[PDB]
Amino acid sequence: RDWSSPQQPFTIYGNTHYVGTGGISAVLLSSPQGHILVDGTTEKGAQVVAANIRAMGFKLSDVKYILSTHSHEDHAGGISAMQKLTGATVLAGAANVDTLRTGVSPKSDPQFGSLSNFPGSAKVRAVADGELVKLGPLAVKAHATPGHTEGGITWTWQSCEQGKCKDVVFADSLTAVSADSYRFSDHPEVVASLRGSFEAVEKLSCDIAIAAHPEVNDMWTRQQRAAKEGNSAYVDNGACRAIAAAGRKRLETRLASEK
Ligand SMILES: O=S(=O)(O)CCS
Ligand code: NA
Ligand code: NA
Ligand code: NA
Ligand code: NA
Ligand code: NA
Ligand code: NA
Ligand SMILES: [Zn+2]
Ligand SMILES: [Zn+2]
Repeated sequence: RDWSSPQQPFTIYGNTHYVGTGGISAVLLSSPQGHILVDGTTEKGAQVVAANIRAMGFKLSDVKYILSTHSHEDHAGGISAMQKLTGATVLAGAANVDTLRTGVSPKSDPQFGSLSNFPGSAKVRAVADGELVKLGPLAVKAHATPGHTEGGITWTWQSCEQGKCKDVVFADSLTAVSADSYRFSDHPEVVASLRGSFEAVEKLSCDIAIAAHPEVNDMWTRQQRAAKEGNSAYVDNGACRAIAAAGRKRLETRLASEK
């Protein structure tokens, strides 16, 4: 379950499908009008994402938007390739837009250096905090969740299965992790952002959470159980609270270990 490993795709809930790798989340939100893909995984994972979308019985040319959580290589490395395969527009938080266009992080990024560069993407533009991305029946809201990077966006929508509608959250990473030489102790505004983000996330309406790192909300456990109990296995409305709490506890640990 490394970041580029093949993973048989599956429906999470209604028109929300998992089409990511074994280690990195990507989600296809489908409609008879076209689809929104969230994240591209790694540069080598892109070929997994593309194969997974086709295996779910969709066409790459029907993907009209690609949404980015944040611009690290493990989530965004595959986006240029996916953009080229789909023709999509790529949406991202203002502060990550340039990284996606060039594939080069800013030196403000906790993992500048620590992760390599990756292919730059065409057809990127910024979303605003609060902005609604629309496509036919689909409506996805951007929520600014900076800190892990400056332009992090957590994305939300509603999916309905057999008349039962749930609030889905694709949770950007809330983790105080970095290059070995980067210190969160030396970047108080990054720390403050993170703290703001914990709070934003734990307030979200959150029936189904998909974490950018899928095991952060137990994806593989839930998915095995979905065989037995159906897609209720993914539903758990404390999930966003737990992700935020984990982030918060991780930050406190990190700051201490630094000093
Ligand atoms: O989680 S890792 O810091 O290993 C990858 C970047 S989000
Ligand atoms: Na696969
Ligand atoms: Na399925
Ligand atoms: Na399933
Ligand atoms: Na973003
Ligand atoms: Na959940
Ligand atoms: Na069910
Ligand atoms: Zn990251
Ligand atoms: Zn990551």
